Amino acid sequence: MPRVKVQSVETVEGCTHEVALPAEEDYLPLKPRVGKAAKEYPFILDAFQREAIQCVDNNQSVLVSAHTSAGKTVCAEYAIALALREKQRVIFTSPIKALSNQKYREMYEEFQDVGLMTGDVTINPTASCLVMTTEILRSMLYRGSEVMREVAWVIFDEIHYMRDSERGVVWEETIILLPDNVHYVFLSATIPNARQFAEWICHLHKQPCHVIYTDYRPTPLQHYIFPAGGDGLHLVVDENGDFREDNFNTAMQVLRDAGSNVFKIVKMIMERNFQPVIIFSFSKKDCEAYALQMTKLDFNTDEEKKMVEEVFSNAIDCLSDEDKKLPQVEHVLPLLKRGIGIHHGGLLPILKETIEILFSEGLIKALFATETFAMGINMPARTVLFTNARKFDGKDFRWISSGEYIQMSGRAGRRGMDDRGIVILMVDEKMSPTIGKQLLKGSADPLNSAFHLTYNMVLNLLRVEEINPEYMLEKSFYQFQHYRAIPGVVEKVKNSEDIKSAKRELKKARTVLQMDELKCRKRVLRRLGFATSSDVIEMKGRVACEISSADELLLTEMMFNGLFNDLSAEQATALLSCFVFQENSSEMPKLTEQLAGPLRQMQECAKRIAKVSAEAKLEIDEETYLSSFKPHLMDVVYTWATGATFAHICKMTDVFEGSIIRCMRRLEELLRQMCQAAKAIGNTELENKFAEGITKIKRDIVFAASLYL
Amino acid sequence: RKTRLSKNLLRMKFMQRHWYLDLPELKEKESFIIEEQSFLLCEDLLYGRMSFRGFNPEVEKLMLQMNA
Amino acid sequence: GEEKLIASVAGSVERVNKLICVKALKTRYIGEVGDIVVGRITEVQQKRWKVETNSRLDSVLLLSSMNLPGGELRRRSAEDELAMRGFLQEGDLISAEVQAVFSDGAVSLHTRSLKYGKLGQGVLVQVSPSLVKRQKTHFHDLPCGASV
RNA sequence: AGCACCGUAAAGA
Repeated sequence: MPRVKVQSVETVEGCTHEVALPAEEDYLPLKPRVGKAAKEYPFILDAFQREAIQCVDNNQSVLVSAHTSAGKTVCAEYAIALALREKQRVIFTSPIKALSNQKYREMYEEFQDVGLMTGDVTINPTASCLVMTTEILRSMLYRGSEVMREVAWVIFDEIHYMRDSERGVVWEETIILLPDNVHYVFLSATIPNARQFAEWICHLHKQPCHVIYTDYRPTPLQHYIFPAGGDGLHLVVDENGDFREDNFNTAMQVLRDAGSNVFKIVKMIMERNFQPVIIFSFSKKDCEAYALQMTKLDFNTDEEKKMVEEVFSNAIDCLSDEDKKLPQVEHVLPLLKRGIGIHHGGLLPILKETIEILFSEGLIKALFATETFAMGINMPARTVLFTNARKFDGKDFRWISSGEYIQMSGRAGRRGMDDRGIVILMVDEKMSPTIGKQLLKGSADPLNSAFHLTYNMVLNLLRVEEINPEYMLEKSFYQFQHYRAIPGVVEKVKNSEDIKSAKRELKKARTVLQMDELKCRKRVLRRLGFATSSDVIEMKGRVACEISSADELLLTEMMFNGLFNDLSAEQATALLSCFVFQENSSEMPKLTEQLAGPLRQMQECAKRIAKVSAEAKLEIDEETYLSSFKPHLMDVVYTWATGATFAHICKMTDVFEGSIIRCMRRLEELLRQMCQAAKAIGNTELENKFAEGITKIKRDIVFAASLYL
Repeated sequence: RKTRLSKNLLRMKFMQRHWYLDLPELKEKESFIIEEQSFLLCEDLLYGRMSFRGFNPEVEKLMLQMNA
Repeated sequence: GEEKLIASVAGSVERVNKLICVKALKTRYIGEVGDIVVGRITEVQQKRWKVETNSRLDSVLLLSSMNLPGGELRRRSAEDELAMRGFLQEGDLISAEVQAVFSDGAVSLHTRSLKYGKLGQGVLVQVSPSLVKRQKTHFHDLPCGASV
């Protein structure tokens, strides 16, 4: 099992500091700085931040788990400047793209030496500081680019975003790939399993690591409830954390007695002077309809309106004269005039950045935004309101999780301006003290990993000689997290000192999990030509590895069965839209033969893959796998590639626009990848075809600039 | 309250859119003949790129422009 | 030619699902993307090293690629540009793995870890590249008392 | 929470 030694340090109230180090290395604490500071700060740094800096000075990696708005970005700048002082290079991994653009604008303002990498652009890559997403870094770690041998500092933001299922593999794998001679920083939110994370980093790098944790916060919050029609806010918990359910009981009584509302609530808020306000509604139509309802009011002067018109024009002048004449643009601009805004993943990113900036200023007070602001921005406010607790994630129509509740509550509280923040929650259902308590005051949810094996990983790992997947599995978090749950039956056996479990869990204490899936993936890869006996790669593998943006087995089969070799330029774009798009729509479209036929051959290849997967018993289903590929935008993309108008496009489908934009950007990325694949095998007509498709897509707005850039 | 914008916003791009010497021998003197190698000062010349009744009307407006 | 697929080289034909290729019996090493490789240096250009494999061009090891003494990784400067010679002499040997293949055919190679890099004294042989089975773990350490 | 489906009672012409 992983031997590891964890320790605490004697510090003052305000935070807690704890180290994790190899089980056979004694502890000599940090030492003060030597000479000038890398970056002097106007104000005084908390014990939290100064401990982080003292750690970063002595060249030791760190974990920092503290609520947002606690100057958690300071350690990052200190590390960046320290690296640019010693000629080193540094890297800054922000998964989101817009958050990355913001961080780049900031770091460029400050240091003048930075470089951005992202799916859409690339800037000053010869920079001692590289801001970019994480998957880029994954591809680098694979292909050992010219950076890993130069960069000494990594810094992660939103590791808690690793708790997901579809991308929690990236951070883990990236970490496993980094070299022992690296140092880096983790910038998380409140998580109680920090000790396990640190022990993992240590046993994984044989390196010592630090941990900082604190519930500290500069702007304490006050939580209230509103029941339907109660016309009165009832306190539950106070700044001091004193939870008084007396008012909560009264509120529940009002609920029981109850058997154009949020308008009333905002009217209350404004008469109270609680502006500005954030509104978390877990949908899109709700936000838009609330805005329509509340259009009547006005929370701005006329000069502010003129100024918003000025900035709006200076922003949307980068477009054509027609994309301007777009219904969202027009039907929104007055809402912005009036001081209320809306933001959800169904808009044009231009208006999205516009609104984010305006809110940073204050030209809009009430903002209907569902979960975007919750994670990837620093634009706090004075008060926040939860339209409702329920939501949708994955499959379940679950209640709200304390983790997300807190990720949003952290928004309220503007340092300096606001002496405190006002949280409010709307309720329309019986909710006994247990659920309400464990929701409001309950602690965060632990950081569990997903670590689902994937094709791309296996293939890109077959390329290499020094690294194998089994290593990955034995180094992951899903495994290191299965050594504190082991003592259970092991302790039962120690008592027994029944014996079947003894033998088994003794031969399964330091062993591997999730192996069967690995062997089955290998079997598939063999049957389909993506590998061979002796577990070595084959050409199909070196063609698929170039692909990461979609299901690559099926793409390579489509190639090596001769589909794109007979079609036109756009038809290929459409058959790829069949893959990037993953949302459902109301009405499946009607498609012409010339454009549908190919999809039938696609589905036949898919059915073959499904049978070959079922032979190895991957617990997979055929109808789902086959129907996970939505052609609902084939005609959309065809007409777009014919050189048409976005307005002549947003109509054909009862789907929002932002989803189309994501589709098309992923499609262009996939086209670059497929061009490289054809470049690999040896064909040229096909790669020219795909490049021509790309040249057909990018016209006006799907690939516009980021106002933050 | 407030009336004007901010700076961090106002920085973005979509918004912004020896010595001397007196030689009595050669103080107030000037060259009387200068060596040139250009046939333009020498002689007047039209604009190279031209066109006759239709080819590339852009060159026709250039002709109208530079030839006067 | 004239709507007809015509061979170009002497060997056995291989028909993957729909791809028709040929597998000659003697060639010079074409560049793959993860294949390890051993190379004898030929030149030392201001920016990089030029290496000789049994390839149709002059393989390239960029100064950014070569690992540094121990783990002293900060960045590459002119001082490294001048140690570029005193460490990796012209004529020496490197055991690397490919990094990428350019459109002109050349192969840019690097050194992922410390198991790679420069080689000791040992001995060497030059055979044809079509006489080593494509498999894993080219680095063997045999019980006989040596390694290969 | 919502959207859709089915049945049910009632009113007018």
